[PDB]
Amino acid sequence: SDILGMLKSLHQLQVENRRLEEQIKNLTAKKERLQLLNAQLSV
Amino acid sequence: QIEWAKARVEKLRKRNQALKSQTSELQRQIAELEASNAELK
Repeated sequence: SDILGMLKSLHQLQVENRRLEEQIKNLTAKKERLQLLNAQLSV
Repeated sequence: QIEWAKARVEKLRKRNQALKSQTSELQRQIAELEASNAELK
């Protein structure tokens, strides 16, 4: 009741938190594929 | 408790900033690899 404003703030941060962890996973997956291609062109 | 609610916001704000800064570093490493791959191709 007195905390509705901060509860809604936390809610948006919780949604953004899950987007950022998902984005990181997609970026480390990409980085791994780019790392394998870099190795194949290198060695 | 207002303070408890305030502190959940703060902690998750700090965490999301850590995630955003981890994405920046991931983006920079991806740029390093895509430049190196373009050069070696």
